[PDB]
Amino acid sequence: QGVDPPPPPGPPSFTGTKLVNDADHPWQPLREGDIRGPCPGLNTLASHGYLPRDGVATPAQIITATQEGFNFENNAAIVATYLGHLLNGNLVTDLLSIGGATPKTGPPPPPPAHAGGLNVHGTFEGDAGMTRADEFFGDNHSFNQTLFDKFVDFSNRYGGGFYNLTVAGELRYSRIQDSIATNPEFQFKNVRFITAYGETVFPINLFVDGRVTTDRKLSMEDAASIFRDMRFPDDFHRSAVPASNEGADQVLAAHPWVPGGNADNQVNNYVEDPDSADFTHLCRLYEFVVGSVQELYPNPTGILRRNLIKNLHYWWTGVNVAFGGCDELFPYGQL
Ligand SMILES: *[C@@H]1O[C@H](CO)[C@@H](O[C@@H]2O[C@H](CO)[C@@H](O[C@@H]3O[C@H](CO[C@H]4O[C@H](CO[C@H]5O[C@H](CO)[C@@H](O)[C@H](O)[C@@H]5O)[C@@H](O)[C@H](O[C@H]5O[C@H](CO)[C@@H](O)[C@H](O)[C@@H]5O)[C@@H]4O)[C@@H](O)[C@H](O[C@H]4O[C@H](CO)[C@@H](O)[C@H](O)[C@@H]4O)[C@@H]3O)[C@H](O)[C@H]2NC(C)=O)[C@H](O)[C@H]1NC(C)=O
Ligand SMILES: *[C@@H]1O[C@H](CO)[C@@H](O[C@@H]2O[C@H](CO)[C@@H](O[C@@H]3O[C@H](CO[C@H]4O[C@H](CO)[C@@H](O)[C@H](O)[C@@H]4O)[C@@H](O)[C@H](O[C@H]4O[C@H](CO)[C@@H](O)[C@H](O)[C@@H]4O)[C@@H]3O)[C@H](O)[C@H]2NC(C)=O)[C@H](O)[C@H]1NC(C)=O
Ligand code: HEM
Ligand SMILES: CC(=O)/C=C/[C@@H]1C(C)=CCCC1(C)C
Ligand SMILES: CC(=O)/C=C/[C@H]1C(C)=CCCC1(C)C
Ligand SMILES: [Mg+2]
Repeated sequence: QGVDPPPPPGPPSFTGTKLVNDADHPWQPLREGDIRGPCPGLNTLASHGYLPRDGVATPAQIITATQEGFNFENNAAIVATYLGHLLNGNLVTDLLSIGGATPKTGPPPPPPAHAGGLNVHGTFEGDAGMTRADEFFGDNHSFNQTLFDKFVDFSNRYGGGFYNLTVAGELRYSRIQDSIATNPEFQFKNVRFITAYGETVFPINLFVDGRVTTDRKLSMEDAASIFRDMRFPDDFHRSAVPASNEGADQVLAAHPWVPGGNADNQVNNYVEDPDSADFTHLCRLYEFVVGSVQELYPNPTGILRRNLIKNLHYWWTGVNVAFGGCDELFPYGQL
């Protein structure tokens, strides 16, 4: 009939570096029915047992896992997790697939809600990723070796053979250009415009060993291990401080860009969207998403309504800090 979803965990008691690739969290191969998706972070946590190995977890489990495994900062964890859950999880069972559809998330919600997992395209997951191809080309979740080869190429050209912040700036812009030129459904606005910059610095801030204090840069071996194999480097120690999107601003400034998309189902036809969220108008992202949730859940009642209200509030608690103050919306009133 359903779960009563608890408020998100706070920060971990211990916030320093530590061994995360340890005896209690061994890499193991996929079994039948195990789910993996477009996020190398969650994928690696699932394959080392920080998350359930089947790739289906509660919001609370995702938050604690991203903190324990990578020292992902608490508010950033709350923003990403409840965003993913509101749009893509099952609010009644309190379960989110880190990939595609699975019976493991329980009885489906009323359409047009889906609980289809992080693989679902168009409101959260979107285009111009580093190691995943645009959904237009048929597969938005699998590792793509051609794209990884470009990641290596750009690390060679701009980072001495390593991925660092200079590489991130160049690669991000170049991936946007690829999508403009080849993807007539290319969209780069709202949630995706914001997340696309953060994702490019997560490899630097979270995938580089926390014992590296200076000149933080990711080897291609470590990159392949995580992005392709869902495996922590040997002896991997997490970031020494909670972290998330530090430096994303510099990535944007290296190649200024404006939210938008290819119009009228044509390539090389990128038109700006002045209504989209951007980095000086973050609250629009909050409003946009609450709107999206209303489209998914036009008239909820009972436990679904109750759990929607709670999850929306949980998300707001993170958003309010991360976005620097947003007026809470109450599309379903109060409890
Ligand atoms: C990601 O990874 C990449 C790769 O590892 C990393 O890239 C490094 O980035 C830093 C800076 O961001 C680079 O270091 C800087 O290089 C600047 C450019 O250097 C060239 O030009 C220099 C300036 O020449 C002057 O003088 C000549 C006359 O000789 C004149 O014609 C010119 O007009 C000009 O006025 C020159 O000095 C330099 O040449 C020396 O060094 C090279 C080795 O690269 C050697 O071959 C030469 O023989 C010579 O010894 C070069 O050709 C440079 O301007 C800059 O200088 C500042 O720092 C010094 C040292 O601290 C200060 O004392 C000085 O006041 C300057 O302000 C500096 O050295 C570095 O080279 C990059 N490395 C590579 C491999 O590309 C990114 O940073 C990473 N990203 C992140 C975020 O970490
Ligand atoms: C892994 O991920 C890569 C990258 O996303 C995927 O490969 C891309 O595949 C698409 C579709 O097959 C390719 O797009 C097509 O490009 C053609 C020409 O592009 C040239 O220019 C680029 C540089 O900008 C070169 O890199 C490239 O080699 C080409 O020489 C166009 O002719 C195509 O457009 C036609 O069809 C569309 C669809 O309706 C129309 O809108 C157009 O008007 C037109 O008629 C098309 O866009 C793309 O170039 C590939 N990129 C790379 C880097 O290879 C892989 O599919 C994926 N791998 C696996 C195995 O899944
Ligand atoms: C906390 C909850 C998290 C959620 C819900 C989440 C969700 C997602 C989603 C949906 C994508 C795909 C983006 C797209 O195609 O548009 C993605 C990409 C990514 N995530 Fe996560 N993520 C989370 C945490 C993390 C953590 C902790 C890390 C790093 C340790 C991480 C690193 C990345 C990276 C690097 C990508 C880009 C992959 C690529 O472009 O090749 N994420 N994430
Ligand atoms: C929506 C999302 O996943 C991430 C948002 C970022 C956070 C958490 C803080 C500052 C910059 C951003 C607003 C892009
Ligand atoms: C913090 C920020 O700028 C954006 C972060 C997102 C990205 C990049 C992918 C997974 C996690 C988020 C959904 C928070
Ligand atoms: Mg993507």
